[PDB]
Amino acid sequence: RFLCGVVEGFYGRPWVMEQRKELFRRLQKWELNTYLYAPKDDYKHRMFWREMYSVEEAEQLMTLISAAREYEIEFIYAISPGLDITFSNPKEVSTLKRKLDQVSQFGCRSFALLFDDIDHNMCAADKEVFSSFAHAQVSITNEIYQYLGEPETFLFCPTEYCGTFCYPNVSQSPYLRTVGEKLLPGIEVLWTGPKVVSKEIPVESIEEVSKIIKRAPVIWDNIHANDYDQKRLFLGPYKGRSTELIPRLKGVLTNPNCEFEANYVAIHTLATWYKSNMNGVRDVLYSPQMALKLALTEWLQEFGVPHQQFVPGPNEKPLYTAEPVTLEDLQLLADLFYLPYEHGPKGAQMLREFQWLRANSSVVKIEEWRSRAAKFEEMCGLVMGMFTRLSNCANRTILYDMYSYVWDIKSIMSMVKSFVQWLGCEPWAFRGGLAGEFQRLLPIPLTPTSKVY
Amino acid sequence: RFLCGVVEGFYGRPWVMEQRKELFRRLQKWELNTYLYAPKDDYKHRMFWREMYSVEEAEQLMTLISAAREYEIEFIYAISPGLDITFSNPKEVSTLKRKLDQVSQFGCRSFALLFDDIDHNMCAADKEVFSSFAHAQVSITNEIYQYLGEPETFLFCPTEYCGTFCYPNVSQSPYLRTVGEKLLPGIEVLWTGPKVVSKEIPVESIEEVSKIIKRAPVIWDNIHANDYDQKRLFLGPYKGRSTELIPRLKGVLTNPNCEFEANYVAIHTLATWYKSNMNGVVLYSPQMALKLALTEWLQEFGVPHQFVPGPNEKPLYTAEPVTLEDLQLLADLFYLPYEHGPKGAQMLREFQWLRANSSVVSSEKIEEWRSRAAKFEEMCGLVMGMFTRLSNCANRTILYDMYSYVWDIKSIMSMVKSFVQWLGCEPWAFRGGLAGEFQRLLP
Repeated sequence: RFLCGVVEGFYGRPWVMEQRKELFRRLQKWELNTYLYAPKDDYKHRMFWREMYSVEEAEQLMTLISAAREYEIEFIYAISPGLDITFSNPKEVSTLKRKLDQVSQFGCRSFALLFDDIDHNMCAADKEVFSSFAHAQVSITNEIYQYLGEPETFLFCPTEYCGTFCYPNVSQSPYLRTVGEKLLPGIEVLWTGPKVVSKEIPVESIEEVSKIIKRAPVIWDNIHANDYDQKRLFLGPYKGRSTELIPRLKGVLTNPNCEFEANYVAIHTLATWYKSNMNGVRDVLYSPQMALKLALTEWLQEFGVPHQQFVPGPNEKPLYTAEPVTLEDLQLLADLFYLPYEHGPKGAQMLREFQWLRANSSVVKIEEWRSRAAKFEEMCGLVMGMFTRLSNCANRTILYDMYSYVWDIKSIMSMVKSFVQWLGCEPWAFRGGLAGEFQRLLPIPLTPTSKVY
Repeated sequence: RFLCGVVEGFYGRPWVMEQRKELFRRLQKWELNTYLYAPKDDYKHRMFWREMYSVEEAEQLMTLISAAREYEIEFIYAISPGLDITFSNPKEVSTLKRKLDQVSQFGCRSFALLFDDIDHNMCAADKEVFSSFAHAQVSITNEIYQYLGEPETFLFCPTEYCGTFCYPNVSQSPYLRTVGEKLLPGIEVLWTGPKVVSKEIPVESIEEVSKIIKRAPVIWDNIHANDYDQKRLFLGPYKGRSTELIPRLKGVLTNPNCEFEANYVAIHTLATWYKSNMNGVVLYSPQMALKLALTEWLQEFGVPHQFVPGPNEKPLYTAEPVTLEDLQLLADLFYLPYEHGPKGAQMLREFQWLRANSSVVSSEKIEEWRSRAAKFEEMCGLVMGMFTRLSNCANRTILYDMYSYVWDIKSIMSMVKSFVQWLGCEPWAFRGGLAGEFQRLLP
């Protein structure tokens, strides 16, 4: 019994019910089995966890829970009360019981309590009743678990949910010590690896945490999360997680990009990873690179399907619209918007060539630069081309989710191509807005120009 | 007969029908009068300008146009055939006609042909039949104007639609020459100012362009457009156009932020500015306009679209609601294309006179820093407060439109405070991703 699927766990605009239903169809299609409801800014999940669902809301939520059952996806309802629950006070404990009970009555059999991204410091009243913050959480968590009839699936997300968040370290943490000791064994605990966005999740590090928490965790994976940087998007493949974790884990629920349709590779390649060693115990079963090609290939079919005879002569202007998206276009796009700690090859290459051309620009040995520049201008040409043919695609829902990303990168690669062309011879200037002005002081018939568009 | 309202002419996710209908409500409330439908990436407005609306599509357009009549908004339908049209071919010219006909059958009196953001180079067969790009645009704009029986309102957007785009100069341009000449006089012309995004539109520039087009232009104003920078939003006020423009102009159609709910101030202050001097041949103040607009907007925050703690117990996270100081700071952080708001620049200026003077913590010029610093750590806490209060607001529709901008600025000020707290003692290294890494290597 391995929970593998998607947690809608992120900050910002939640996915709508139509998307969540489509999400279940995709998980089924790819042999995943689990959905964790936890949109940080779906107001009744956290901010207003207390408030019960309206009549309209309840219909929508029942239908969804129903849709989950229909597609064989475990539906896990989470609630996030740590911002302002008074744990000691039993009327609050009663509200939590009421909220969850309404949902169970919507058909939900699986639940979670999430205590991530909250202050550690308690209120007077709670300290008089609880030794530690961890004590309080484990108290209601166990109370709720028991009150809901000890369900096959109940999840707990610690406030110390990655390596860096443990004081003073993972293995000697008072918080986790208490959770591992006091939290009923039937409950599962979520973990996001060594950091919030773990590059790698080494088996050594799961071994460690499993000991302090006295059970195998469910990964809450933020490899493909993009809520924390307006400019970023992650289309690279699942990576940095050995198939040798599978037997040493209870599950992996990925918390992907906000833009629903950008998560084809993200969920696809997680399914490939899971399925590659589904029944392992304890020869390379999982290749990120292969899994990526495998998913981009599948994804590509979606671009020619809608939302969800005039040829011009040899002397007439050709259809802008003619050429459709290619695998090569998506292979490039994915390399440009790859993973949080790594660009795809085609993307790194470009940066490495530009870095070089900019260094050796002085030369004005010179048939090298003319030649390298050329090859770079050509690459820049494929980015624009890629943007151009995406812009034309029939699946306008996919385009709309990605538009602002691809517009950005094509527009920047354009200024860069300009800048190389000029080495061999508007508000693109306040760029980044104020956020960027602050950020740049922290430590780390002529063809036109100032064509903004 | 002054066209003032809004054009949906930006790149990316078009607005949906519900939002368009609510726009007409707001335009009518604020006594503006026009809507120009020109979403760059609505497939059938441009990329696929030749394709007829489906039946489902048509009913939605009919219902929308009807909604405009009922809110007393003039609905202008634009189409954009620049990228692929063989202007010389009359099968092509027919295709355009059959398509503008379908739209008039939905109840549309008013039209536009847009030739913005295309390459100024015609195909072989087109170059035989026309002498210059302008001639060809004008020929079909003229033929279409007429066919439709000289609609009261019919617009033309020139390829050369701002100062800087005109080869070689505004007043000396062969393209504008042909336009002001051969384009029939009933047809109105769109113009964005000196630049694409224009910081100012001087009278002299309008008088100048007026002369070469031989008519008073309609401004397509891109002041609050935000489709050209992922991280930018413009909540600042209409500015850099004098009330003295108005009688020199047939209209102003603002083309505002992609995010629908962010365009409250951007449209409301335009409204104020038109009211200021509806007829004529000082009166309009940016800052006062903004305050009226922000003070109206805040009402929308508290309305959609319990338990009380003992002082022993944990206070409601949700209690304090969004204030007009919050919106005032927010707008200053996300002001205008060429200028940050007062409270925005203040915070930047301080952080730059906190970084320079930082090795002064390594006795009269220490008491300065440590104070100026904590007066800035506090100003940072004003940003992170406005976020948490916004993120608690009842109107989630507005929150979601703003969310990621708001999350960004608070994230950065959180880190910039961390820095100031440290200069006085995880993924942020690939900040901005690849595009980011390239932007840092440019000048």
